[PDB]
Amino acid sequence: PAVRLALQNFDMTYSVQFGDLWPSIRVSLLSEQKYGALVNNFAAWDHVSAKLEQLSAKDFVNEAISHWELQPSPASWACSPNLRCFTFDRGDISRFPPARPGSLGVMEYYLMDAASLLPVLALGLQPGDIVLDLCAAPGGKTLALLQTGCCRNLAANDLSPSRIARLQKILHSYVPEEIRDGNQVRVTSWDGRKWGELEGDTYDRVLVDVPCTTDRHSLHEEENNIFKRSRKKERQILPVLQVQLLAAGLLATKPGGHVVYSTCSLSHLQNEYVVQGAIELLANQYSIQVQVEDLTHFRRVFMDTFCFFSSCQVGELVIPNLMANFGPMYFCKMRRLT
Amino acid sequence: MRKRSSYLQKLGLGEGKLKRVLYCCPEIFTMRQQDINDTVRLLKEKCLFTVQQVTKILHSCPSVLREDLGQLEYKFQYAYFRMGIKHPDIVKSEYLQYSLTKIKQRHIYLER
Ligand SMILES: C[S@@+](CC[C@H](N)C(=O)[O-])C[C@H]1O[C@@H](n2cnc3c(N)ncnc32)[C@H](O)[C@@H]1O
Repeated sequence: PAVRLALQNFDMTYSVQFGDLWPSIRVSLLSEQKYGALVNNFAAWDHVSAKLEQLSAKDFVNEAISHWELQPSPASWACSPNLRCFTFDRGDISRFPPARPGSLGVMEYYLMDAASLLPVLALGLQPGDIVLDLCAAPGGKTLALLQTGCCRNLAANDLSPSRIARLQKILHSYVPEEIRDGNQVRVTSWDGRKWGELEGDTYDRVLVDVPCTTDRHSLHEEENNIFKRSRKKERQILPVLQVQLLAAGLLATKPGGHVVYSTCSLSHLQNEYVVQGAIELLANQYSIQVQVEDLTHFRRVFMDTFCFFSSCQVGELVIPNLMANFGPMYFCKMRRLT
Repeated sequence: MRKRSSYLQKLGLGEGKLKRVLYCCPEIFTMRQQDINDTVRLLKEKCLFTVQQVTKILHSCPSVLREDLGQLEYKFQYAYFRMGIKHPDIVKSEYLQYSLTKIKQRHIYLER
């Protein structure tokens, strides 16, 4: 029912947005998704990389970086480094086996939607950055932010204490105790919208991977479905929350710092309307100027692995396709100027 | 051969309707008539096809005589319940000649 209401709502909205492209997306959302194996750098990545190559999988991040020169600055200056994520070839539907513990009793790799790595890559972490993951749970992107080896400090926040338990489970499974107990990582459970007041102008890089209508998940899971009749108000006020969280992320960013906003929804009301809405709110209410940064070179380099909806005005959007079934992933990089 | 020619006539495969049947299913003159009776019985009382429809099914989809009674019942059910096709359009389209795999492949793709 909620699964059918989600699909009903997506047929109305996404048939208008994508037009003749909507069927290819619709079939992909209603079929098995493609995963990437994010290699754990704490677990001796060279052996894991070699083991994953035996399956005929290839690191899409390395393939992308190789062509960074083709068609300004090194890939490391623009794109977050040391992220190795293996995927099978275009059209291949092979599944990675479950990861096992390795080099330091830590899991060798993390299976995830390969597109979920793009907001982290696009954020462009540099060595020694103070980083904030405002809506971090269950920790997929938090894990990737750590893997870069650039975080001087990493703040991982999420309002839900139950989802934070899953984030702690991933940190215990993937990260050695030396790093996860020190001053390098800090897990909090608080309202992300309040970050403007507490910890303002503090972070170099901020990830705001907001709660959205989780389009693919909403079509599979019936429990805790946002499209349930009781959650009608919660779903309609979702773009308010998303602007509030993005604005809080921007207020916690140092002047000159960068922010990546992202969702796993195809809806423009949750994507471009939130970026424009948060930029206006900061310019009017706080007199802070925020510039959207162009990710066209980033897109063009990663087009070999993902299907992008190139008609995006602000930010970029990975649309699912059977050839590369990487779920809806919207992302926009910004720079706080004043 | 005359005794089978008579069985097929009363079954409605007269008036040159057995042209298509002999091309695909020439075994029909060698088959056991209770195996042919089992197929018409499954279609008439279990799939609720009228006698005129069953005759057209045999004329246009002779393959159903070689089909398993279970596989053939599930194939019919897929059209009536899963796809929502009424008995006349199933017969008119010659749906029962195709494989359940081909049917599932094309129907579910379009559905999704
Ligand atoms: C899409 S999930 C984040 C996924 C995560 N970054 C990952 O890659 O594993 C969005 C999160 O926002 C959280 N959330 C909802 N309202 C919040 C708020 N006001 N402040 C902070 N987090 C909130 C939800 O609990 C949910 O975990």
